[PDB]
Amino acid sequence: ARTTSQLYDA
Amino acid sequence: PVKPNYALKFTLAGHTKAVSSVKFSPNGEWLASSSADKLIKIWGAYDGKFEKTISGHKLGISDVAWSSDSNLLVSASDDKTLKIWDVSSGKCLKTLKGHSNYVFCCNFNPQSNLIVSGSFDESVRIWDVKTGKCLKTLPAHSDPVSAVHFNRDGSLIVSSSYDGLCRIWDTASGQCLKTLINPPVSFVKFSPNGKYILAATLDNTLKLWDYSKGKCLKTYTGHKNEKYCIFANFSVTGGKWIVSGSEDNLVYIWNLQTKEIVQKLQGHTDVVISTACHPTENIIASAALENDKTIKLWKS
Repeated sequence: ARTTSQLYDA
Repeated sequence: PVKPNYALKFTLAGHTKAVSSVKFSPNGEWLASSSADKLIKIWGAYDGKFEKTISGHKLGISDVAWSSDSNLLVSASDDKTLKIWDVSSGKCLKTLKGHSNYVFCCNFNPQSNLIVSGSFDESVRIWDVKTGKCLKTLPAHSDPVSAVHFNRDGSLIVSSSYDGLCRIWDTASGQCLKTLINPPVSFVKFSPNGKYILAATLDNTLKLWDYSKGKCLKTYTGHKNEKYCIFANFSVTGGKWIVSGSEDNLVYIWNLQTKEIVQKLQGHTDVVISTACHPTENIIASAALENDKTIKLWKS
């Protein structure tokens, strides 16, 4: 999850 | 000195997905790396020679941490678990179950009898290494936890979260000793002497705080950091530097007191998500995300 943009893409 | 002499020596390839963290062994011997390909990889610290691969997690890994005696590794994964591995055999010694979402960060304490963990479940958990049982579950934050770190003697824990807070907890009781408050705090860690705390925020800023006084002492800028939780390090072997990754594919090195940028290391082809400093030599390990997926060693 550190390698993803999940929180920023929301 | 005024400026270090960091030059690239090795580029390590092997991971098939984005690398998430790189950590030097306390004995300065090995470098461990974790990837989103559910793998840990152990490399030689001075020659970059690939030594082994550790597998077992069902999903990607976000962080790795070493035992103080360099015999154990701990891994935090998206499969909601942590895993304690024997580095030599590569076999999984224990699986820490308890978090209800992705586990983002992990760290041993100096004694290496406890493990602190943060997760997307917004809690911090303290586990016993010997049994693997969860000792404490602190309702740490209101949003995903980005970093957890013990202090120099293991009596304190520092935690950061996307809720914009940093919090110091007493390890023995689990009670919150201090809170500093908001952009998301993506990284936090103690200084070597345990008096300061380095915290990165998602506004392209690092800040060295003195939590004793609860005051910001230094501010480091110039880099790019708005989206990812990038590791930062105190470089203590030679000159006293602050080293970090950046979303512009650079490795930034500031002078700690002057806060002026002393070097910008070029080479990676994507966001440098993790950096680590060798405990004895002037060696920096940098790791980047996909499109790159490589680990670079630099010597000064």
